[PDB]
Amino acid sequence: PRAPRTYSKTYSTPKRPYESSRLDAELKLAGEFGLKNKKEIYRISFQLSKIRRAARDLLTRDEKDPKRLFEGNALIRRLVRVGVLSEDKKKLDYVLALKVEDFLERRLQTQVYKLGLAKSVHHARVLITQRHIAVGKQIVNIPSFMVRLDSEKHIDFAPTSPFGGARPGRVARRNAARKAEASGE
Amino acid sequence: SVGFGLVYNSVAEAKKFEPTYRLVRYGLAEKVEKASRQQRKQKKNRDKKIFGTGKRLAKKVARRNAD
Amino acid sequence: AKVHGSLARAGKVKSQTPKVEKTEKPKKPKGRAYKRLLYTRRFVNVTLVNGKRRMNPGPS
Amino acid sequence: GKGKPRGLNSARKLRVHRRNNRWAENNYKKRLLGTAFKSSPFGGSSHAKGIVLEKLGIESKQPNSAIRKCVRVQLIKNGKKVTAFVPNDGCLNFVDENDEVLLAGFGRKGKAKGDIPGVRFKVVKVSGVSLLALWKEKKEKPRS
Amino acid sequence: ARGPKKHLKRLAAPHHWLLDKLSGCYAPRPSAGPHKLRESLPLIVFLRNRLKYALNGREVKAILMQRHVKVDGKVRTDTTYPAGFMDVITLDATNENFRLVYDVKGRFAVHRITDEEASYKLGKVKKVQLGKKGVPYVVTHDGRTIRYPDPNIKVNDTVKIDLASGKITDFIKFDAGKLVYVTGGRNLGRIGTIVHKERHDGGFDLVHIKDSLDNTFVTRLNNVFVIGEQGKPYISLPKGKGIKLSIAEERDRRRAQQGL
RNA sequence: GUAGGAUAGUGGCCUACCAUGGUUUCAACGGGUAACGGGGAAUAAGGGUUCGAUUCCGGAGAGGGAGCCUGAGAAACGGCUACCACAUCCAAGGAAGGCAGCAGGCGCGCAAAUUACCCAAUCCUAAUUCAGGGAGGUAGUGACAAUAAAUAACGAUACAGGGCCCAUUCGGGUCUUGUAAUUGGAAUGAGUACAAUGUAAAUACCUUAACGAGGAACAAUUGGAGGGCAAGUCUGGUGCCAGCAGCCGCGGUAAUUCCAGCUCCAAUAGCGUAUAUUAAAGUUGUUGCAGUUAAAAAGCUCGUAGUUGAACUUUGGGCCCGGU
RNA sequence: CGGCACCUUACGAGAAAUCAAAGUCUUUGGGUUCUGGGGGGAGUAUGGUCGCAAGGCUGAAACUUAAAGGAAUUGACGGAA
Ligand SMILES: [Mg+2]
Ligand SMILES: [Mg+2]
Ligand SMILES: [Mg+2]
Ligand SMILES: [Mg+2]
Ligand SMILES: [Mg+2]
Ligand SMILES: [Mg+2]
Ligand SMILES: [Mg+2]
Ligand SMILES: [Mg+2]
Ligand SMILES: [Mg+2]
Ligand SMILES: [Mg+2]
Ligand SMILES: [Mg+2]
Ligand SMILES: [Mg+2]
Ligand SMILES: [Mg+2]
Ligand SMILES: [Mg+2]
Ligand SMILES: [Mg+2]
Ligand SMILES: [Mg+2]
Ligand SMILES: [Mg+2]
Ligand SMILES: [Mg+2]
Ligand SMILES: [Mg+2]
Ligand SMILES: [Mg+2]
Ligand SMILES: [Mg+2]
Ligand SMILES: [Mg+2]
Ligand SMILES: [Mg+2]
Ligand SMILES: [Mg+2]
Ligand SMILES: [Mg+2]
Ligand SMILES: [Mg+2]
Ligand SMILES: [Mg+2]
Ligand SMILES: [Mg+2]
Ligand SMILES: [Mg+2]
Ligand SMILES: [Mg+2]
Ligand SMILES: [Mg+2]
Ligand SMILES: [Mg+2]
Ligand SMILES: [Mg+2]
Ligand SMILES: [Mg+2]
Ligand SMILES: [Mg+2]
Ligand SMILES: [Mg+2]
Ligand SMILES: [Mg+2]
Ligand SMILES: [Mg+2]
Ligand SMILES: [Mg+2]
Ligand SMILES: [Mg+2]
Repeated sequence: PRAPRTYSKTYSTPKRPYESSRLDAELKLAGEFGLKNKKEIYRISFQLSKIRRAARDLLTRDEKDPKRLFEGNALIRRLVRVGVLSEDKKKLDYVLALKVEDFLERRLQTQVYKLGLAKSVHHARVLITQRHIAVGKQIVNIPSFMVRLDSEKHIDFAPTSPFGGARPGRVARRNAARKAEASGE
Repeated sequence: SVGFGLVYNSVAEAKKFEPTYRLVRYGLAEKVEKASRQQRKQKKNRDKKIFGTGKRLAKKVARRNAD
Repeated sequence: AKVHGSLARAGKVKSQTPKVEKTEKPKKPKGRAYKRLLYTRRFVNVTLVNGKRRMNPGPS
Repeated sequence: GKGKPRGLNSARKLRVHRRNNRWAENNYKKRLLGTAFKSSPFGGSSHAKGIVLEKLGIESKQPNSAIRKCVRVQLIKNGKKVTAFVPNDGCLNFVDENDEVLLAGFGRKGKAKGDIPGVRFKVVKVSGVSLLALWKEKKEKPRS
Repeated sequence: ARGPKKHLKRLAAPHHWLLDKLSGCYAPRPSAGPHKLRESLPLIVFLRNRLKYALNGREVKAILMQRHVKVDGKVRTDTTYPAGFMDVITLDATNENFRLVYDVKGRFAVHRITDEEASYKLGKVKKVQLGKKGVPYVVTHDGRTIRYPDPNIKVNDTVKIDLASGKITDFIKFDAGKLVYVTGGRNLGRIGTIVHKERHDGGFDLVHIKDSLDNTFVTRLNNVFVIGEQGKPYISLPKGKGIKLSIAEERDRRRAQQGL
C-alpha cells in the first residue's frame, strides 16, 4: 500500500511489420550509428513523436500565449542544450522538422567516434560499455548517454581504466608476467 | 563516496541520542542477545494462558499429575 | 464428417524421413555485430545487384 | 434531412436509436447476451484441461483429402465433450486414450478452421508436457 | 467505518507537507488540536522535513521529550501536534522562533521571526457569542476562547493574542482597504488589500483582493485572514510577500539570480 | 395531516385516528449483471469504444442470518448469545471453533510466491522517548509489466578494383568494405572472491586486491522463406498419404507451402500460440454509414408523447477616456 | 397556377444500370419518422397478444459457413428473333 511505482514504455513497434523501405532505412541507421537492435531506433522515434506532438499542440495556440511561450521555449531550450537543435533555428516550426539521425548523432557512442578517440562506432560501443570513456570525471558506460553540448569538451578516456592512464589492464598484465618469467628471474 | 555524518558534543551525548544498532556498529554498545521474534511471541502467547503467577497452578498440576 | 478414419498412418512421413545431422559451422556473431554483418552484406558490398537486390539466390 | 434527427434536444432519440441498432453487431450481441458463459464450451476462458476419451480421425473437407487426427476431449470444468486437433506431424502417437490434455482455441474465435469439419480447439499440452516440446525432441512424456 | 480513524496514508496527506511518495506507506496523522487536519503542519513534518533538524521520527520524539520545542509558548511534546497557521514555534536551544505562515506557493514556510514578534500572534475571529452567566467570549481560528472581548470585535475581525496571558492586545476590523493573508484555496498564501466584500446572503460571501502589483483575485471569506492596514502588517511577512509571480517571471528571477 | 412514542436527533422511523394519495413512455415497477462506486486504465486525428476485484477515497462483509454486551464510538465477529451449515478433541459426562490478516495446506481451476528476517525506516497504539505492531519494511520465489543493454573490438598477412602519369601491361606507400574455422597483441565483464561500503543483521547493487575469453564451447533464441508479408522455384524424402495452411490455398513422383539439410528473413533476451478488448471499423456512423436494384421506406392515412417550427421590437451617427 | 407524365443534356450524383432527383454529400448538418448491419439456421423455436380458424403482429439462440449478392463486360449456350 505504498504509491505504485510509475513506469513507462519508451519505444513503439511500427504498424506495418514488414516494409522493405523501412527495414532498409532502419538497417542503414543501425549500421551507421552502430546500434544493437531496432529498439534503439524505435526509442528515438518515440522520443520524436512525444517532442513533435508536444510542439504540434503548442503551435495550435495563439502566438504569445503564456503556455506556448513557456513550454515551447523550454522544449527549444532543452533540444538546443542537448544539441539536437542548432544554435540557430530556435523555433517550434523547426523542432517539428527534426529527424531521427539528429538524435542519433548526439549519442555518446556517436560522439566518441566523432571526437577522434574510437576509429569506429562499433569500437566506440565496446569502448564505452567496457568502462572507458568518461564524460566529466564520471565513467559512463551507456552508449545512449546523449551528450548535452557542454560535456562535449570533456569527453575523454577515464582516469582509471587504461588508454586514460592507469594500470595496464588484464591481458597486458598477465602477458607481461609470462614474458617476465619466461626470460628467467 | 558520499555519505552522512554526525559529530556529537560528547560521548555521553552520542550514546544518549544515537541508535543502538549504530552504537553496536561502532562498538559503544554490546548487542542484546534475545530470543528470536517467533519464540518471543510464542512465549508471550503461552504466558497469556496463565492467570496469576502460576505457583498455585504449578503446585496443583504437579500434585494431580503425581497421581 | 466421418470421425472414424484410419489412424495407423500417423507420423508416417516424419518417421520415414532420413535423419540427416546438422553440419558444424562457425557461430554467427550476436546482437550488434550481427547488424554490422547485415549492413555489410546489404549496403556496403552488394554482389547481387540483380535489378534491386537478391538476398537468397538459388544457384541458377 | 439525412435520416436521423439533428436537433439539440434530440439526444434521447439518438442515444436509444444507437442502443437499439447496436444489437446487430456480432460482438455486442454476444457480449451482452453473455453467450461465452452460457455456451461455447470454454466458459469465456482461453484454455481448458480435459480428458481424452477416444482418438478420432476426421475426414478433411473437399477438395482436401486427408485424415485430420483429432481427439474427443471431455472438459474437467464443464463435462462438455469437444473435439480437439492434435496439431503437428505425428503427435497422435504422443497423446493416448484417457489422459489429460490442455486445449486452446484454434484461431478463429469459434469458427472451425481450415479443412477440419467441426473442430474448433487444439491440443497444446498432453500430460502437462507440451506437444511442441514433445514433438521436437525436447521433453519426455511422463509415464504417470 | 466503526469509529475514528487513526492512520493517515501517504498520498492521503496534505500536499503542502511535501512528503515523498516513497519511504513508507503512512503519513503522520496530526493529533486533534487547534487547527484542522488538512490545514495544519505536524511537528514531525516541521522538524524532520522543513528544518531538517532530525533524520527520523525517533529523533523528532527525542527532540520533543527534552521539552525543546514550544508552540505558542507551551511545550507540546506530541510528535504530530497540529501546528497550523499563525503559530509561533520557539526552539529555546538554537535561540530561534518561527512563525508558521504560508509561502506564496501554498506551503508552510520556514520563517524566522524575532523574540518580540514571538511574544504574540494573530487570530481570525470565528464567532462572537455570549457564554454562561452572560459572559461574552470570542473564538479565534485556532480554537482559543477569549473571554470579555472588545464589543467592537465582530466575526472576520483579527485579534492580537499575547501568547503568555492569552488576551487581546488590540484588533483589526474587516473593512475595505486592509491587508489579507489568503489561507485557503488556489490563491493560498497570497497577500493583498480588500477592494470590497460581495455579500451573497445565503452563503459564501466573496472578497475581492488586490495585491501590490494590482492583480485582483476573488476568494471566499473562509480563506481571508486580515493581517493589517494598507501596508504595515501586524506580522512579519515571509520572503516573497505574497505576490504570486507567474511562471515566466519565476524563471526570469531564477536566470537573473543564478548567473551572478 | 394531527398527536404521541422512539431516537443522539429530522422523518411513516413506529403507533393511534383521519385524508387517498405517491411513481410512470422524459421508461416507473419488474428481470439480468459472468455490476462494489469513484480517482483512474487501454486505444489515441477529432469524436469515441472498452476496462476499473487490485496500492488512494467512500461503502459493505467476516461461513449464513438474527440478537446484544461494554464503550465516546460496534449491531464489533483475532467480542458474546441463539439457530443453520461445516468441523476438532473426548475417559462419551462434556468441551471448544470461524485465515475475505501474514506465512502455509487442500480443493477449484487456464490461472497466482516463504509455514523466512526485523521494527532500522514509515507511522500507529499504550500509563508511554523505553513496550508492541505478519500495519509496515527487508530478503526468498518471481520472463506480470517497465528501464538500461554483453554475446565481441582493432590491426598486419595472403586476394578485392573505386582509382593515378595512356598502369605502356599489375607497380607507386595503391589505401584495405569484404575475403585467409589463417595471424597478432590489446580491451573488458558474466562468473569467482580479500576487503570496504551496504544493511537492524545479512543478500544484491555501487567500489575494488588476486583470478576470470580464443571454437573468445564464456557457442541466442523464437517464428518463418507462394501471396497477404521481409526472406529460395536450392538439395534429399513423401506421393491427395503424412501433414501444412488465421484466409486464399499446398500435397496424386522435379512440392518455392509437408518432413528435413543448407542458405536467407523478421523481432531479439526475448519471440510464438490461445482468449478478451482497442485501432483498423465511415462494418454502429453526433462528428460520420446505408435503404430503387447489394441487407433495408411501415400497404396507406389520421394522431398523442417526442423532435422541429416564418418574419418582426435600439438601428445608425457623433464626442471623449482608454489596454496592446 | 396546380397535376399525371414525357424528351434532350449531365451541371451534378451513382458500383453501374441509370436519376431533374436517386442532384444541391469527405467543400460531409433544412425538419422528422421508420428500417438494415456477411450468407444460412429463420421469419424458425418460445413467450405475449389479436383471430372462430387459417394465421397476423412481435420474434431469438445454439450451430454452420467464405462467400452469398448487386451492376456491367467478353465468351459460350437457347426447344429466342
Ligand atoms: Mg575498472
Ligand atoms: Mg477499516
Ligand atoms: Mg496522530
Ligand atoms: Mg412529542
Ligand atoms: Mg412528530
Ligand atoms: Mg399506522
Ligand atoms: Mg458481484
Ligand atoms: Mg478513427
Ligand atoms: Mg469502478
Ligand atoms: Mg474499484
Ligand atoms: Mg468477483
Ligand atoms: Mg478500501
Ligand atoms: Mg463490520
Ligand atoms: Mg472462508
Ligand atoms: Mg458470520
Ligand atoms: Mg474503550
Ligand atoms: Mg457480527
Ligand atoms: Mg481471523
Ligand atoms: Mg477486525
Ligand atoms: Mg492467506
Ligand atoms: Mg501466473
Ligand atoms: Mg499516570
Ligand atoms: Mg520498539
Ligand atoms: Mg503485509
Ligand atoms: Mg523490457
Ligand atoms: Mg551466451
Ligand atoms: Mg523448408
Ligand atoms: Mg516477399
Ligand atoms: Mg523437391
Ligand atoms: Mg454500411
Ligand atoms: Mg433488397
Ligand atoms: Mg411506400
Ligand atoms: Mg401530436
Ligand atoms: Mg425564429
Ligand atoms: Mg406546369
Ligand atoms: Mg445478417
Ligand atoms: Mg414478422
Ligand atoms: Mg407462437
Ligand atoms: Mg434480390
Ligand atoms: Mg447480376
